[PDB]
Amino acid sequence: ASPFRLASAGEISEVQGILRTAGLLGPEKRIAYLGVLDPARGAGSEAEDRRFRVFIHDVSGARPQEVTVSVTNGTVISAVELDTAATGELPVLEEEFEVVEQLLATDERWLKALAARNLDVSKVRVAPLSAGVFEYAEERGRRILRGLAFVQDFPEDSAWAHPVDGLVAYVDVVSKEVTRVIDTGVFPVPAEHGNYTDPELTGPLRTTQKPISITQPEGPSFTVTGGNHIEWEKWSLDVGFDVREGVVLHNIAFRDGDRLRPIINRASIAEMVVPYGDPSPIRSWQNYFDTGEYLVGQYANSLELGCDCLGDITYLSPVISDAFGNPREIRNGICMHEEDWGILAKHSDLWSGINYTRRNRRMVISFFTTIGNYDYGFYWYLYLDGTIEFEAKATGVVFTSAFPEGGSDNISQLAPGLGAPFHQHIFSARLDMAIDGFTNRVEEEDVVRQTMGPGNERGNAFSRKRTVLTRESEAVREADARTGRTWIISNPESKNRLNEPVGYKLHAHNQPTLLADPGSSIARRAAFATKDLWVTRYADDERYPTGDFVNQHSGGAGLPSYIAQDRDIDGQDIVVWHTFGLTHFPRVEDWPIMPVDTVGFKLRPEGFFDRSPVLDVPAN
Amino acid sequence: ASPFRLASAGEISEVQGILRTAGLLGPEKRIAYLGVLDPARGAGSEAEDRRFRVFIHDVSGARPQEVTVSVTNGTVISAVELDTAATGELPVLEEEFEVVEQLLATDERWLKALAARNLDVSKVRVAPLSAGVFEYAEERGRRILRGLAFVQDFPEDSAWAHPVDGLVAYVDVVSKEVTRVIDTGVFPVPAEHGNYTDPELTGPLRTTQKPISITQPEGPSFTVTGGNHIEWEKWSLDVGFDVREGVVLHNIAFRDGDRLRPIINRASIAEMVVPYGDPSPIRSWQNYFDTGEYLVGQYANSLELGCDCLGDITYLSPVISDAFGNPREIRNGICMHEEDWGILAKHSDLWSGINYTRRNRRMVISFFTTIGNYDYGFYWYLYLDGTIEFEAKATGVVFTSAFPEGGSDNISQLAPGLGAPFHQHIFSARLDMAIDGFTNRVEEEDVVRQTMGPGNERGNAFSRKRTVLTRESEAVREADARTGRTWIISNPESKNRLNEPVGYKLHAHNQPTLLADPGSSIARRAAFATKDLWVTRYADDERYPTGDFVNQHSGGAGLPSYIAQDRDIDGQDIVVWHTFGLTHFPRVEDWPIMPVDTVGFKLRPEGFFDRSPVLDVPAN
Ligand SMILES: O=CCc1ccccc1
Ligand SMILES: O=CCc1ccccc1
Ligand SMILES: [Cu+2]
Ligand SMILES: [Cu+2]
Ligand code: NA
Ligand code: NA
Ligand code: NA
Ligand code: NA
Repeated sequence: ASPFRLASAGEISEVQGILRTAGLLGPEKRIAYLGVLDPARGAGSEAEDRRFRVFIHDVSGARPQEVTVSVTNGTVISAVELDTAATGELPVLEEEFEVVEQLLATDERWLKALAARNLDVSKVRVAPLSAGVFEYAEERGRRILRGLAFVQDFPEDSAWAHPVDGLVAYVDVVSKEVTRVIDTGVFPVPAEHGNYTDPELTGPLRTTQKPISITQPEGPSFTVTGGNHIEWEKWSLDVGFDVREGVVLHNIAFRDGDRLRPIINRASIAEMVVPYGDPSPIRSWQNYFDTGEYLVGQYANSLELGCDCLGDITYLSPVISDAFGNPREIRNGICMHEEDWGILAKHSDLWSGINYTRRNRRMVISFFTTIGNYDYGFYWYLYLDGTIEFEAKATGVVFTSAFPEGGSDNISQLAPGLGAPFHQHIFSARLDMAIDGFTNRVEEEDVVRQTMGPGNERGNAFSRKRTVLTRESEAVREADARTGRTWIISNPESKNRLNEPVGYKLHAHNQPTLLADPGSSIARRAAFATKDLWVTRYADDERYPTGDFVNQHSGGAGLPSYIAQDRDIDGQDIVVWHTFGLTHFPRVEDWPIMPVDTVGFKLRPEGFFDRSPVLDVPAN
Repeated sequence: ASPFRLASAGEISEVQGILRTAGLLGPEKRIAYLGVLDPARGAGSEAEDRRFRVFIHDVSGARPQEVTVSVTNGTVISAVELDTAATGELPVLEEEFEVVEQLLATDERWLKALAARNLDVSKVRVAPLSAGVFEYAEERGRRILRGLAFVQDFPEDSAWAHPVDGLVAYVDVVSKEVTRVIDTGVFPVPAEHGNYTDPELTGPLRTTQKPISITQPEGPSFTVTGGNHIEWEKWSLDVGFDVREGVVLHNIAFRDGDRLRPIINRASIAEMVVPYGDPSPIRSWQNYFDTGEYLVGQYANSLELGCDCLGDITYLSPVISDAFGNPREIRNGICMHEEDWGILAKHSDLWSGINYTRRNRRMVISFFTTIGNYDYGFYWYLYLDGTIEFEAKATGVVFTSAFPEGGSDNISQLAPGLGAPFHQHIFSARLDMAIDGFTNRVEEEDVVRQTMGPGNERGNAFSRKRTVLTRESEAVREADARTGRTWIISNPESKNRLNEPVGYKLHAHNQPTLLADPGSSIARRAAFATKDLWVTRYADDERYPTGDFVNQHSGGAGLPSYIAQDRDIDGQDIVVWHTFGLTHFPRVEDWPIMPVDTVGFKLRPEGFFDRSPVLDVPAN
């Protein structure tokens, strides 16, 4: 009955039938994106209308289309032809991954470059990399991928250990033309293998690890109803799944006595970008938006009990569309479980004689995605004390190059002749806030140092200041770790028992933002990544910080266009966009497969409750 | 046999006998500190000599003494009389906690102040707070404590809910004189109770939490030999305990193939300070050094299985001295266990078809201490991949005041009439480094942004720079989150297979350092806390960042005095001192007992290994 339920196989099959009957899904068509639309604001009309948004690619060169369909009524709501030179290309199709390698294998320039290196074409894998927008006028309005080559010595070899540097090609995947092959010189192909399951490399496996057994003999503390509605330790929320964003959290609320109090209306990772800092023309164009260009949800892993998720696990298996509109289940794509989280509160009092200890726990909602060499785990955490936390776990295989003789200021050496270019991993969290309702505002809070003098004669005082962000043009903010800068989202019309507005405080990790020159192509296309915090006024069509069509879009779409409207955000329906990321100088220990590194953010209640919300937790 | 073994009851009883026979432990004497000395550098002589350092207080006014004794030989090595006006007072004695309240209860000025407030003297608890050094010339060379009052309505009442503001007293605990009583005006005593075990405040306890069972059916993966030597998943270390510092880690090393490779010679939290930012004369002197003034190890809790430590726990029960030289066991004062820590590494490869997942785990060594209203957990973590992490968990009850009518820039309101002054919690980690041996150096690493132009035509390049710290005068460093600043400790004489110096990278949380005016008394006494990182040349007697006698010391001791020697630290035996802390603006949710908040730091290998060190972890 819930409008926030996961898409079903039957819904997707109906979408397929509707599109087919409307003449929109002929043999030349491919679905590049399909997802359910959220209910519009003011859905208190009980009018169930399940709508789906579809991007339809055409492999014959005809214009792609954006289509909205109602599965409830069986109708096409709207269908628009896209001019991709203007608004951007559609996301990369899984079936195009192989097309780049296949087209290059018959190109005489490519074969000549491989022949000079004595590389057998049958052993050469080509990574299908997004193109961006640079100096090549012939690419405007064409669907381009760029290819970088890696050697596989045998079918189970890790090709990443064998980059073919000095060589890059550009391909038009619709007309099936290789537009350019650039060969800047012969680099030795690094010869050491990177096969992390080869006993020669691992040595004998440890026999010293004894099992850790995590069980719940009475089952878990959370309940799941209607497929995707979670209730856990006063929390309530709906777990959604979208092929672009992955796991999406809806209607996060906390039951405080008799009242269900909303906190966040929608939480998602709405974009991520990996920019490379190597100035070599072989890679200086390389910036991939895993979310906006490739769609991280379609590459979600099936998670194995005992390996990926340990404990008493409840799974969800989301359904997505394939390129022809058939429903495809991602079996066990989402893990949900609770975890012990150490001490919650503790005090032994010298005067009352009372000794008190309580344990903490968290609810975990997670999925793992794989796009080429990189793998990421996305983790949402809910804690007993009202804290909400997100954490990204980055692992997989670092993207490699040759390591030049005489060194490099922009590449680290991992193995003889093997390099790893510097890069960043930058995420955008989109938090459609609803602190006790939709009337919200953001304050920036800084520590204030005070000078010794009158009223502060011993020079010990310090304070803080809060600055209300009142319009979008002043709501683009940067971090300041040295002044302890945080941001508070509050509801000025909802007060705690001390007559102060209820609020939540956002704690950032204060990692560096986008390092590229502000005049660069990537700074224009990933403008969101140049600042730590953006606040916009909610609007139905403002979904992604980069715009709807990221692939080969020339720049400026998304957040910089939204905030130009300079809307009132002081006590309004607002959305917080938080940029956070890792800056990766690869280390030898990252090779041949990288141990997890993490980054994230958290929100803690700030006068939201009238006292500690975990006084009613029992003593274990 | 190990020189790093925990002190035994028999050793402490021998110390007592030696001191007694030497005439040093008469009825007027109290042991204020007793601890075992670490072996001197170059202990490869196998000459076992267990030495103990003792601070001896005299309750009759005679000069205190510092004494070093050899329990192996049964001799006093040295005994020095202390001039406390010059070098500082001895740490606070547990038995002085009650003396402040008892002395005030017979002082006519104190009784007059309580009578005006209609407070029964039998219900008034007095916190025994360290005095610091301010404007009062009569305090120099006297042992002073300052008292702040709290009402207990009944024996099990939380007195912290009932601060008596506007009133402070100073007491000489040796001459037993109340030197000053300051009454700045009547504030209402806040009336709401803060009894977090009262059903009226908690409401009915949750019945929704189902058990989480963590067991190890084959026992834990670590071994303990010689009482305190740990081996776990290639890690080796000794767990020490000192009454001032608490848990101390010695000889941290990692078995890399056939070689035991040292990493850290000694790791400890060598000081912590809690400065208050309230300019009221009632509290503007308030700064307590829990480690240096009160000794956090003597207040370690006995940790309960299933409540404080969950899982298959191995306990240590350290032995300390009481004030008369009798050994006292802290039963179950240290928890040790391993914990699952999620995914270690994961990759599903599109070209090789290999799907690979490994799980992480960490070894946990922890203790919990309670000093008055505050409780802290100290956690050391060792991870499979070579990471070392420290985390402090702060909980307990916030220190309270009245909340003034008309508000405050330096106090937050927690309940009607009840305030909580702003403050910080700042720690100093002392890391006596031994990266592959004692020839170490520190580099500061900053991200380097590059301008678009020749050699960087697309404006994407970024780099990093490393600055070697060569002498102590240039080794006082501050954080810079915006440039991704970290510090690398390396061994220039020990190289990995790529011919690069092996190293470890220190990752700070980049929280604000000491906020007080640089001209203040606390900035002089806690100078370590004004900067994020200090590097000194190792010396036997340079143990604490604040000096040996912190209580009522006038300032400048410790790190600022050490670095004035301007010693060579480029490829030498060096010690890293890292300042890190929390800045606490108390929130309503911190009351009446505070949920845990955390802060810490970590060190990750940086080309220490020749590849990932966890390739030999099995597949679970
Ligand atoms: O993460 C997207 C870039 C990519 C895609 C496929 C193979 C290698 C790299
Ligand atoms: O943490 C040391 C300060 C303190 C000591 C005893 C009671 C309250 C506060
Ligand atoms: Cu990376
Ligand atoms: Cu605090
Ligand atoms: Na355009
Ligand atoms: Na909103
Ligand atoms: Na002095
Ligand atoms: Na050292």
